[PDB]
Amino acid sequence: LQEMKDIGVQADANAEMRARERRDRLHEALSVNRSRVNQLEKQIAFCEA
Amino acid sequence: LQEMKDIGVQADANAEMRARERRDRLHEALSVNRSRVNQLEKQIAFCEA
Amino acid sequence: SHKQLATEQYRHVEMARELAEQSGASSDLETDHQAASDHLNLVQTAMRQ
Amino acid sequence: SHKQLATEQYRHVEMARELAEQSGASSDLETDHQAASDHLNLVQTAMRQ
Repeated sequence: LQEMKDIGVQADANAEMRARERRDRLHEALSVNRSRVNQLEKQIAFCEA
Repeated sequence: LQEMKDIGVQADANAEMRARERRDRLHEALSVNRSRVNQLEKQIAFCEA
Repeated sequence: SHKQLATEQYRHVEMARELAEQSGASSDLETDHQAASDHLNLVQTAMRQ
Repeated sequence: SHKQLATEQYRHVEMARELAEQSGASSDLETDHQAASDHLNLVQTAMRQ
């Protein structure tokens, strides 16, 4: 238990699934943001040329 | 000790830092390759347009 | 013709001055999501304990 | 000019194809690197235990 509290993680299965799902969703959303930046940069290049 | 057998990973310290180095440089190399591919694709779109 | 293109260039400059910021933010978010996945792994470990 | 246009079309096709190959490669590498980081965490845990 002292080890538990030194790491301090609440270690409840429900919170575990929720946190992991949220971080995965944020991974995907951020990938979407990077892709969006890529396409808009493509547009910048096209228009400039 | 039974838990150590269960995990089965030999997990030596030398192996430890070596593995982390390998995989981290691998991550960054991946990211760079992805960037280069994107750059070239953008060039190709330029040419087509 | 002369008056059209300059304005178009300035609009594109604005758009690029948005894309670069989205890009930097995206990279920082990538690091943040890596850290979040690390926290997930900590919770995963805490499950067995 | 028609012959130059056709030739550029050819070159574009070739480059686009090879870049599609590289994109697939990058995605596979992404999966590999996810597994890699997982392994790193495993090794650290083995150290501590």
